[PDB]
Amino acid sequence: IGMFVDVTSILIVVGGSIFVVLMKFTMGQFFGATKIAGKAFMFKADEPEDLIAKIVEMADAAINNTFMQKGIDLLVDGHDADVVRAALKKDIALTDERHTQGTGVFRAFGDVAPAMGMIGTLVGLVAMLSNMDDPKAIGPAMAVALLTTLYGAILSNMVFFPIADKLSLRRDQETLNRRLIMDGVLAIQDGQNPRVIDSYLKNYLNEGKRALEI
Amino acid sequence: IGMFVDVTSILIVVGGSIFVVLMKFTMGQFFGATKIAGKAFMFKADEPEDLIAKIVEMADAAINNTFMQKGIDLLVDGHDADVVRAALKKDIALTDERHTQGTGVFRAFGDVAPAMGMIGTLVGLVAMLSNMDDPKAIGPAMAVALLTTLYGAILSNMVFFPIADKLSLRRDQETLNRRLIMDGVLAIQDGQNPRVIDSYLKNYLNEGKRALE
Amino acid sequence: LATLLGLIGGFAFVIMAMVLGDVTSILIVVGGSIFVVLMKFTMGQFFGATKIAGKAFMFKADEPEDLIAKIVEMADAAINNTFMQKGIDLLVDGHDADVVRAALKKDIALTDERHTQGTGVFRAFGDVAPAMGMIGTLVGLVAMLSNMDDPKAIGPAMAVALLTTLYGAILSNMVFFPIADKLSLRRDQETLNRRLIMDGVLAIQDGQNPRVIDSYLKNYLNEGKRALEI
Amino acid sequence: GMFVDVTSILIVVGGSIFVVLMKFTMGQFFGATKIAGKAFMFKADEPEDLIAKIVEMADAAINNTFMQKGIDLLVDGHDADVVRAALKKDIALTDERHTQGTGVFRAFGDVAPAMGMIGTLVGLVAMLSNMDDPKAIGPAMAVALLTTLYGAILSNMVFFPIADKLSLRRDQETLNRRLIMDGVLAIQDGQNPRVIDSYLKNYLNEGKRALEI
Amino acid sequence: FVDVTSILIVVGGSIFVVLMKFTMGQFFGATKIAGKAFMFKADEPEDLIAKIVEMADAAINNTFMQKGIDLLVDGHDADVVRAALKKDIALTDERHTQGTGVFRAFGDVAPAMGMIGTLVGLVAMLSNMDDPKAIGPAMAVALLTTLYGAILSNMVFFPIADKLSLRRDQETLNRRLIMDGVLAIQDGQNPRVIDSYLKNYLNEGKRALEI
Amino acid sequence: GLPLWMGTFADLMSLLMCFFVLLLSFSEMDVLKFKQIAGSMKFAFG
Amino acid sequence: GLPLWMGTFADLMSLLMCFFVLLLSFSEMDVLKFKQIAGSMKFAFGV
Repeated sequence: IGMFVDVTSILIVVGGSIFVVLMKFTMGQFFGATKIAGKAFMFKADEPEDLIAKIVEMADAAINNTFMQKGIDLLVDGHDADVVRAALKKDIALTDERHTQGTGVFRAFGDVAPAMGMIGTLVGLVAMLSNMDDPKAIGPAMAVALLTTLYGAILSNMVFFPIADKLSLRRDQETLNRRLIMDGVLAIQDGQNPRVIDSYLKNYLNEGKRALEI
Repeated sequence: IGMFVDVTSILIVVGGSIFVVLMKFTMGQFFGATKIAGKAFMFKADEPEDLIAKIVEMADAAINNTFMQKGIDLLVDGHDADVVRAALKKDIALTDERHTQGTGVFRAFGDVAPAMGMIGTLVGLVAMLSNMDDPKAIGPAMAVALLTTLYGAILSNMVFFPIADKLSLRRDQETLNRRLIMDGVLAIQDGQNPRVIDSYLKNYLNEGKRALE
Repeated sequence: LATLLGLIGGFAFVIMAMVLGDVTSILIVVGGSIFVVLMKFTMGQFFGATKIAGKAFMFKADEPEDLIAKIVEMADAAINNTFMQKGIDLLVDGHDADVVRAALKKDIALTDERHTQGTGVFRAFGDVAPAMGMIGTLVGLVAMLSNMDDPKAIGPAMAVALLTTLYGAILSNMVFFPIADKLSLRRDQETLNRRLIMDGVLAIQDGQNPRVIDSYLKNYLNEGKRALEI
Repeated sequence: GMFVDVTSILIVVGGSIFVVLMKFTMGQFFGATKIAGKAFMFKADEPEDLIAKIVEMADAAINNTFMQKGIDLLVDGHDADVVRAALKKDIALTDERHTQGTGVFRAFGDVAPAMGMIGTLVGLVAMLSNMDDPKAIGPAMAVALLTTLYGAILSNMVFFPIADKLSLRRDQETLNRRLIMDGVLAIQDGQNPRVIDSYLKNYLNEGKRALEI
Repeated sequence: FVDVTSILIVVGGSIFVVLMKFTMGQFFGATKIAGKAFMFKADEPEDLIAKIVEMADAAINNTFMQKGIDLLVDGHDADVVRAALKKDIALTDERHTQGTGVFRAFGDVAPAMGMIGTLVGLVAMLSNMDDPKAIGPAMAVALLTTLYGAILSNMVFFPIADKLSLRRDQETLNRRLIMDGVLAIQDGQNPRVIDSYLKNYLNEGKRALEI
Repeated sequence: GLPLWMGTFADLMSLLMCFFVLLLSFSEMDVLKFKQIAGSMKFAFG
Repeated sequence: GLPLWMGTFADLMSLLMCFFVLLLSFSEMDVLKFKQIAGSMKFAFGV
């Protein structure tokens, strides 16, 4: 309805939050974080079981995930095992830090939005009180301030914080899959049989968050 | 409309809490937390005195609790102390992790519910203040605001937070019981006298929250 | 000036208690608080916590000065206290130093755990009282909104409902939290007393020089929250 | 007129005093007050004068109680172990004394706003309950507003700044006592004045004092 | 709205409380560091890496690099120069931490001063009620105090503290890179290996997103 | 805990409650409008 | 941090306060009551 839309209020909230976040993050970092969130929302993380099946299917022969694609490309390049381990660990740590800082950006947005909503409703209350002769026509003048507060609360609780939590969850899943792929490529380079590695691979799948599934 | 307002308040509070938690936790994690809460509420934990009596009984002789059965099977399988201790510690860590994750799930529920109550309150208050000249329209809006605040408070303080602390207390009890079983198994494998191990296990009766004498 | 501060504290507590006293409003708060607490503590543990609170609020601790005097007078020689009597009996019965040390340290840890549990129970009560007061206020608001008849009965009726909230605050900042704080203070005092008894009993059993143990007792006296009194 | 002022003062200050007296004994409170008084009228001896005095004694071989105690112990106690132990004991005693005073004043600072809110609620209930007698809502709002304002003022302008100043004084006193410790230890070891003067330079730029340079 | 009295009250109360917390000289040093971290820009890490590679090929604008070169000229072992650079890095880190702390104190104190000013204004208006039509606007100016605090607690002091902490992270990264470059130079390592080592720092805990 | 903006919001809302109670203490409610509001609220709450 | 229930408290206050604004929508200022209210406030604040 038109009683829940206000250009000035959304301008105050979004402009204040953006200005405060830009104090601690460059614009390129913010765009990178938004790209991270979009990729983590639109694309689904590959199942670890599917990755294990693909690894054990490709082990005896000697493609969807780009990490294993770069792993097999480097294996064809025939680098030393130390080089493989270093490159894979560096990529995993880079992805981990990238997701962590995306989460930090979105948590900063979520923590800043309600304070800006409170500033906006303070401005609305001052504007209402400066134009009151009798306490009769102060309905919408309060509704706009409460609208600013509601915008702040909604953006903080249902838009930015859920994105940060989803980013953390996606970081955990990506770390798990990256570790599985790294172990698989190490085993393939070693040349061991497909079955022996699967004996110890599945012990730690249900780590931390997944501990509740069993 | 009388039931419509209750449905709207329930929808706001519970749907918002569920959506925000589902963005935080895997949905199967939510099932696991619900199941562990149901187990911790419907069932009573074994008394540590009964466990001590059973342990000293097997010690003198040399099982409904599953952990005790696993320990006995490990002892009878001819394994050294190190592997049995490591396996028991791994099981204890797994139980602690499950109970910590359940506590986290319900703490997240209890933290999100008041925020949804606040959002519903603001929505209802804006609906009231905008429709000031419509007597038929402020009733439902006021009712939505008040009932969503009350539901947020009730769920946060009476349903989700007490379940979280109940899960924490059950975690403490489970850790104490499993540690007692591990200590009894280690004492039996070592081959100490029943009396000394009985006194050592009864020393655990005054650990933590059990000081009620 | 001490009498003035004591009088002002007593007067504040008296007026706040008279504001507390008015039957149902406190009843909802206490019932909700008790129900929420019982998910964490069994009724036996809650009654033990109340027993400990009563013993701490009715019986004054033995001051360290009299304990030091008695310890030194037994040391020169070679009673109403309970722990000191038990320790004295334990050494007179004839035992090694290690077993007496273990037994008295176990008793000290038991007292520390009991006082910590009482503090935790009353802090849980303090944490949960205002929320239950607010729930009661909201239920009263729902009732008064659903029984809207007279404008002149809007003021007082609301004032009744909001009253519940007030009670919660009064119960949270002036009853449960002060009792938890006093229990913590009593725990610290009893830990200091029992540690002094430990040191004196160990010195007596080991036959150390009374002067060095007196210096040790004074040094233990001159630390902690007592440091402001000097 | 006077009634509402004394009622608001009674609520705020009496509640704070009652809670703190449950927390801290009366003698400890008076000791904390004495600490605050001695730390608000006596400026701390700045470290540069202490360094000048220390190098003066080093070159050779009043107006400072700690230095008097140190020199008196040095004349009598030949070994550095006893002097070091006793002076460290004095340093720890001063640190704990200032920390306890800061704790007392911070306890006041946290307790006061809760009493202000309670007074606000009492005044609000009185105003709502009367709502019709002009002579009965003036005093009620007087109590509410005055309790809120007194709580805010005492929490943010009397007690918290006093505690923060006490922490500053504790830091300055610790630095001064540590510098005296280094001076006495160097004079016991017969160290050169120049090396100890160079050593104290990084001690000057410790923590807060690093902002001045 | 604009009110000189309200902003004066907020700033005076905040300054009084902070001057109870910190000293005047420390507050002025904090303002100086804020100005230096706002009106200036930190050198890009890539530029510093290229500069160190240039000295690696040859065998000086930043003050820390100049100090490292000077300690390198007068035949100093690795331990002494490492200790000096670590001391300088720790001093800069602690200075930035102090600035962050004082601006955090300002941000925490400003809203309370705003609330106190609002309450005093309301008490004055209540004690001097004359015209009904002025019961509305009067409190307005009182509320102007609270709003001011909010703004100063969220648009100025907290963003300034966050910018100071970010600049602290940037400066410690730059000085760690300079330390590694000086260590490589005194070790006489190859330009390419040290170039790769320095480029390994380009993905630190805040610059990974630009990739 | 909770962010301090929540505490500022609670304090401001309590202040506005006090002020609005003062404003209403010398105002007269229209009886017909209050009756309509009471009927709507009673219908909304069951 | 702040007490966990403070949120609800703020909510509650806002709730009630908005109700009072609603109660002021159909109100009618009475000058005389304002007069003794102002007099009582002046007497209470010691002016």
